[PDB]
Amino acid sequence: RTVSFQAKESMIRRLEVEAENHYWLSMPYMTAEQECGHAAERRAQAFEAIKAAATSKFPKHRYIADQLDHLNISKKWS
Amino acid sequence: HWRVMHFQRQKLMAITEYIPPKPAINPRCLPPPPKPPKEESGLVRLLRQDIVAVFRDNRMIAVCQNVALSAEDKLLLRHQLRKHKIFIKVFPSQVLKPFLENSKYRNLLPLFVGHNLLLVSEEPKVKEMVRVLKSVPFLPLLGGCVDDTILSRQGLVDYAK
Amino acid sequence: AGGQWRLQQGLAANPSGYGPLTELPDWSFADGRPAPPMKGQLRRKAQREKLARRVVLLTQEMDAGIQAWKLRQQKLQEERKKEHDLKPKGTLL
Amino acid sequence: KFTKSRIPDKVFQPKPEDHEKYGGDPQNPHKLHIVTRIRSTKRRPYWEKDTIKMLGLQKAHSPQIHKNIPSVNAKLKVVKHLIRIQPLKLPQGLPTEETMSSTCLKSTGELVVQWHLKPVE
RNA sequence: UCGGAGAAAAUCCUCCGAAUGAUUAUAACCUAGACUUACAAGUCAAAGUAAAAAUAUCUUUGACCCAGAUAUUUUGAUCAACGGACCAAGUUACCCUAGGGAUUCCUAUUUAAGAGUUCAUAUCGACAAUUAGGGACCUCGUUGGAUCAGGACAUCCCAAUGGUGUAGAAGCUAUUAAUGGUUCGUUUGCAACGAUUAAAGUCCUACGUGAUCUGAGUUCAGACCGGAGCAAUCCAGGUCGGUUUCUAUCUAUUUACGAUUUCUCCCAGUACGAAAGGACAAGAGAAAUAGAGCCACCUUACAAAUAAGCGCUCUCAACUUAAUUUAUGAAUAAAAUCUAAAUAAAAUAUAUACGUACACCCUCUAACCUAGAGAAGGUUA
RNA sequence: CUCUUAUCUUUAAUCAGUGAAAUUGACCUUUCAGUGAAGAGGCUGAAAUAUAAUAAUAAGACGAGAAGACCCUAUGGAGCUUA
RNA sequence: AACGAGCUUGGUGAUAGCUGGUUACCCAAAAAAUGAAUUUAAGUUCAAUUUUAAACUUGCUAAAAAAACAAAAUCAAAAAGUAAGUUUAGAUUAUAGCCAAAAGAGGGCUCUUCUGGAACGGAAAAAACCUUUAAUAGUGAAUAAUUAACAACUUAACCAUUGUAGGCCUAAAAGCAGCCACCAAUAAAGAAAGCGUUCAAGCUCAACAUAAAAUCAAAAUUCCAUAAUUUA
RNA sequence: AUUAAACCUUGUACCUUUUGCAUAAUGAACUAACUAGAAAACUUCUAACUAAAAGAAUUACAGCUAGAAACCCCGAAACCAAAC
Ligand SMILES: [Mg+2]
Ligand SMILES: [Mg+2]
Ligand SMILES: [Mg+2]
Ligand SMILES: [Mg+2]
Ligand SMILES: [Mg+2]
Ligand SMILES: [Mg+2]
Ligand SMILES: [Mg+2]
Ligand SMILES: [Mg+2]
Ligand SMILES: [Mg+2]
Ligand SMILES: [Mg+2]
Ligand SMILES: [Mg+2]
Ligand SMILES: [Mg+2]
Ligand SMILES: [Mg+2]
Ligand SMILES: [Mg+2]
Ligand SMILES: [Mg+2]
Ligand SMILES: [Mg+2]
Ligand SMILES: [Mg+2]
Ligand SMILES: [Mg+2]
Ligand SMILES: [Mg+2]
Ligand SMILES: [Mg+2]
Ligand SMILES: [Mg+2]
Ligand SMILES: [Mg+2]
Ligand SMILES: [Mg+2]
Ligand SMILES: [Mg+2]
Ligand SMILES: [Mg+2]
Ligand SMILES: [Mg+2]
Ligand SMILES: [Mg+2]
Ligand SMILES: [Mg+2]
Repeated sequence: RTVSFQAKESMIRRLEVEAENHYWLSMPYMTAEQECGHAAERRAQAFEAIKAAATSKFPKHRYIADQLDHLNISKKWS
Repeated sequence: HWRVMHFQRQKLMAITEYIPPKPAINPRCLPPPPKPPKEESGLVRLLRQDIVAVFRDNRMIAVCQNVALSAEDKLLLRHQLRKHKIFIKVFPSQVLKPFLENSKYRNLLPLFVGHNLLLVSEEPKVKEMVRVLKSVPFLPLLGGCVDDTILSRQGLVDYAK
Repeated sequence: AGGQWRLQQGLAANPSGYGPLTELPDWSFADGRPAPPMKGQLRRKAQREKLARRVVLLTQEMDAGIQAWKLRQQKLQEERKKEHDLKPKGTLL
Repeated sequence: KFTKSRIPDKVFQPKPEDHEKYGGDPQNPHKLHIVTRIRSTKRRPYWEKDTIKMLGLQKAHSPQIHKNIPSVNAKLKVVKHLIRIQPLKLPQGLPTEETMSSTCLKSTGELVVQWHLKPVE
């Protein structure tokens, strides 16, 4: 199977896109040490939201109006 | 036995093929590089001296075409000429050109073209040369110089008398 | 067709992306009263603002993060250059 | 055996010509990444599938903003081939509370803080 | 069943052992935390207490039930099919049901030591080359014929050629060509044989082809021998005998051609050759078979006016092309060179340019017909 | 049998009366090459192609019917023999 | 009117780990065909998975040094990107895979390990290759993969004499059977390079002279889309 | 889709199985009617009353009581008893 002309170009185009991806990942704004702890607070709060919803499950309230409203099915014009 | 490659691998091979650098102009079409200084082999310098020696030694130099006669028959001519103390000389023409270009003899260049033989001696037995030439009829004489005087065959015949 | 050319001009590759053609209102009342905002535009405005806030938040955390590491190093530097008491010598100290 | 791959570090050490080609200063590095998914994770190993969801790049051609910090970059290097990384650029500065609702991310990678939909004039 | 060792976490992968004993300073009870593990089973152990005044040292397995032995404590499996039914073998071709299946030497190229008197390649040809194609142990793994054939060329004969260790004639080898042809018997599990032939090709088409036919086997119900088994029975051991039917729904198909080979004669007993022997090409006549027809004769019938063969007659042209061989002639300075140079020719089998045949335009009560299943078609003083 | 032929009867066929069977997913039911399970009317690619009967042929529709053949399975049977 | 053992009724709705079948809509989630035992391998029970509900808290990716090995997984401080996880209660089904690509081991199969796949697009038809985040209505748009690809280049004119048929079993071998060394003349030529050889004479190559050029190249039914070398 | 029934374009019948695969293999001439999931040990949901609940015998260290919520059809060769 000889490889087509169009097939060869499309691979090259993708390779160039990834080649640039190498360049932009080579200049970290922060070093490994400076990174430590800069996002601690946001992470801590996010889990608290996760736990709060998980531990808040409970049955729903029941109202008399729901049960009594069924009688309206026999509502009429006098 | 070749095993078929995955198409993705085959695509990788196709795009990574070697590409040679291409010159804009062919080197042949371009002017040819100048020749470096040449080396004289130990054939022209030694033979150059031989050409110098024969001209210095022999006062008369007469030129005749090579006849491509059998060497077994060249011998008898050489032996016959040796009995008359007249010698034969043969040299490559191309290395003979530079001296003949710049020497006492410069109008003999047309004579020194192609296969040729040289009549060299110390005595002007020019009449006997015809007798030695008459021994073999078909051999012709082209001309040359006798006693340092350049002349043609017809003039040589008159000079012989 | 024309995707790459549009990208070179700074435009969206798809004419349906960001530009007057899509984002502008498609109609208004004859009296001149503006039409209610289109649902797609309202969603697109919401997503764009959400991305704008994220950009602000991450930069502040990183910028606040480097300053924290900056002042921390000063404390380590100060901690090293410390001493106390006194330094006698000889036959008694 | 197909296994996770460790790239030699030399790949991510740029050359002086690279800076000229891509127009990026090795000093004052950019802060935020613009990353879009441009390939599918189908037919890719599960570890690549996992990171794409972690990074938020589930939908293709929809940009995500990420921190240009080493830990994030490590994840991006895993899926480098499935994404396009573009530096986020702020010609008119960071968006403020007033301009937070008037921003627009251009294809060039520039986040403008005023979007008018009018001829430049 | 389990343990040890290699491969290394696979194997019908390769080895060694165990269903142990020896050795004794005799080796308690109780109790944190762990290993291993589907379950069951199997491991290690601090602290405390108690005997003594160092542990046992070598290095494994069988549950529950149920039976024992005792003064509480103990013992019971080649249950080895080793998660173990308390205790049960053969045989079936007389069979049944429920299902699952299946139905190495060639040949072509490359190389070329040696064969060939001499001489690698007339004819062959070691060592090799070709992604070149084809066909545990002793036992044992559908195809003939008939009918009608379609196709391949890797050509057996017919045709055109190159080479020769080709004088002729016989041969050997190569190239091109798929044209039509390629027999009748004896023996009868095919394998040889007899007589011929121009030749008696090699193969593909689910044995090409059993809703076209038929033999043997697959292979059984009966029966015998030989062998095995206490027997019933058995044998990829002999033999004799032994019943598959189908009315066609669909596709497909059911109305012409322009010929092949052999023998004799002539050339000519010539050419060739010392003789022996012995031809080309050109030309003439005969047969055979195949195809297409026909009935004056002959022959067999209807003991009919017809139908048949065993009787009779007729059969042909090639525009254009392959191997190969000539002519002119450049690239290549020639009195070179057949030319995937421009050119002019000759030269297999093929075939359809080219001809034959067909064409007409449609009365039909009915009758008759060498036309016919019906219909159609032909004839009518 | 070489090597088949003729005649007569039965059947056949046309007309009149009566009137079954297996079978049947639906069919508006083609050829070639490819693909594919040895495999194609229905798929891929080329090609062919007014519509319907009547009478014939049996290559295909793994053509239609049987309690057939062969092998394997079941902690399914049964007959027979014993040690 | 089908006897290896009659027929009828009843036991009897015999039993069948086996074949076949098992009737409305919508939404959601989803294994894997792994390990173990079994007269077990056409079955079943347990683990493992999956799932519903509930409780409360860290999980997933990653993970330095550093140990354990020999001289890419196990382990998992800090972080970071992210939203799952553990435990309790209840519950079936499943426990034969298929193909592609890697690494091995038996020697193309047959096994074990690791990754991926199940188009409605593409590769001709095409479960498994490649492009593809679900599901929609629209006579809008930008794109992905995408069976096609563009035969061959030191050797061209002329000549060849002589010491010597040179030592040698060889009849004879003279460059060229044999074996031997391996120099002379000649402006120019091998004590000879291939030929030929009763043996030699004999055919050329190298000698001399004059003579021009300049490494490998991507069989069997009936052919089978049609075609095409240049417009940016 | 179309102005237009057919022409043009797209499109490898259904069920059951086979490994998730159908050009496999079963089953179906067609119509009408008939023709196959059934139980409350534990669990969950909804209520009564509550250190007690239940209309006698039972359970109980928040339980107990009541309700609702569940587990197919056809088919052998055979075996036995009594008649014919
Ligand atoms: Mg246990
Ligand atoms: Mg202790
Ligand atoms: Mg057992
Ligand atoms: Mg066992
Ligand atoms: Mg065990
Ligand atoms: Mg018998
Ligand atoms: Mg034939
Ligand atoms: Mg041939
Ligand atoms: Mg048949
Ligand atoms: Mg008989
Ligand atoms: Mg018939
Ligand atoms: Mg003749
Ligand atoms: Mg009738
Ligand atoms: Mg029709
Ligand atoms: Mg039709
Ligand atoms: Mg076909
Ligand atoms: Mg078709
Ligand atoms: Mg018919
Ligand atoms: Mg048929
Ligand atoms: Mg059948
Ligand atoms: Mg069993
Ligand atoms: Mg009976
Ligand atoms: Mg039953
Ligand atoms: Mg079973
Ligand atoms: Mg057992
Ligand atoms: Mg951590
Ligand atoms: Mg294409
Ligand atoms: Mg079957």
